[PDB]
This record gives sequence, structure tokens and C-alpha cells, in this order.
Amino acid sequence: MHISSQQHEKAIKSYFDAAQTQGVIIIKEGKNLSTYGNALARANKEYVPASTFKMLNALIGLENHKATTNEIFKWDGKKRTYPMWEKDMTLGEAMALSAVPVYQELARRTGLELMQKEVKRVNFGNTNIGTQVDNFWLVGPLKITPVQEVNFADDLAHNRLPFKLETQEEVKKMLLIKEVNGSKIYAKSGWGMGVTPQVGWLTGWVEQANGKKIPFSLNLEMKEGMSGSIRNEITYKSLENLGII
Ligand SMILES: *[B@@]1([O])O[C]C2=C1[C]=C([N]C(=O)OC([C])([C])[C])[C]=[C]2
Repeated sequence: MHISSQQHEKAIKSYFDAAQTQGVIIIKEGKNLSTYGNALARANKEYVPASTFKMLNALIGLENHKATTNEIFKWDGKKRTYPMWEKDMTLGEAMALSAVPVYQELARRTGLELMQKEVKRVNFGNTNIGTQVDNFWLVGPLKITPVQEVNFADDLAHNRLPFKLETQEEVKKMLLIKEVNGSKIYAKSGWGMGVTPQVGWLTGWVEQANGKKIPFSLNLEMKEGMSGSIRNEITYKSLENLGII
């Protein structure tokens, strides 16, 4: 392709600049990590994983028979932050809606002791979950870097995490968020509502027509009144600019 790296870099930086935030998107092609965006130093800084942790919470719960993929987690009938969460759902539906209460139930079934063992076994982020099994991914102490998130996505895309192949395939099926021509984007969003500043994530991979998998992790600051879809919009524009989709 004829486009200079200077032009790619400028373009992707401009997507973050135009959203009036600061962020980075890391793309991995084979073993090579490339960092783009308007705040490149964010790449090895630690942030809460927020709802990106649902990927690992689901792997842990399924591997340890705390749930099945068809099990319906019933709404308890209490008011929730979003009306869309006031319904009964499977893990997959809860992944797509980022329904925190379903994943809090799953975490409680797993329990603190097992959760800390599994998070250590996977070597996710700083690996510390502290003492509160139902919010450790939302308010600390668990933290992870964008480089660590893209490497996690790389591991899951290639079935390299230390879970059964079937467990990994089950969770991957929950993560399909877009199809663009013959490309599929598998990813999970994150929004750290309970930290300041608030972190936004979109971490996953592109599966191209030919079967090549290109992992990515977008990380930015979510500003007052910003819409969640900005994470998706910047990610898709960046991937399209690079010709990945
Ligand atoms: B997740 O990042 O995706 C959407 C979302 C997610 C987490 C939360 N809740 C949350 O952070 O709860 C506290 C810690 C603010 C109480 C809401 C929506």
C-alpha cells in the first residue's frame, strides 16, 4: 500500500483529537505491536479493566461450571442503572449489553478464593483482586495496561489461554460485535464509571476473510457526556484506515 506511515499516524491521531479526548489504539500483527492515537504514553499505563473483565469472568465461570452458555440469569426485579438490564439473560446476552449484575452474580458463584487463583493462573494485568469479589474489576485493585489487553485478546483469539478449547470457543461466540464485508470484529467494551478520570476500552480482534486474526485494544478517557459508541467509532475508523477492515 502507498500510504505513508506518517499519514496513517496522523489520521488515527486525528480520530482521537476530534473526539476531544486522549487515547491510544494498539494493533498486533503477528508478534509486532503498533501503537497509534494521540496519547501514546498511555500504552504501558495501568487502568481498571472495567467491563473488559467480563471476557475473563466468563472464561472462569464456564471452565469451573458456575454457569452454562444457555443458563438464563433471572432479573431479581430490582431497579437497575439501565432499563435494558431489567430482564433475564444468558451470559452471551449479558456480554453484549455489558450487564454488570449478571457478571456480579457469576463472580459471586465463583467466589473470592477461586477467582484470585484463576486471575493469578491467567496472569491478567497486575493480578490483584483484593477482598471484594463483586467489584474488583470496576474500582480497583485490579489494573491492566493497553499492551496487556491486546496481548490477552491475542491469546484468546488464538486459543492460547489456559482454559479448555471449548471454553474459549464459547466465550469467543459471545463477542461478535460487527461484520464488515467478509471481516468479523470480536470485542468487548469497557467503561470505568467508578474511577476518575473514567477509562474507556474496546479490546478484541478482527478475523479477516482469509482467517488471519488481528488483535487490538483501544484505550481512552471517557469525558462528561461522551457517548459509549465513540469507542467503537474510533476503533472502526482506525482499523479501516490501516486496511485491516
Ligand atoms: B462496563 O465497563 O461496561 C458498561 C458498564 C460497565 C460497568 C458499570 N458499572 C460500574 O462501574 O459500577 C460502579 C463501580 C460505578 C458502581 C456500568 C456500565
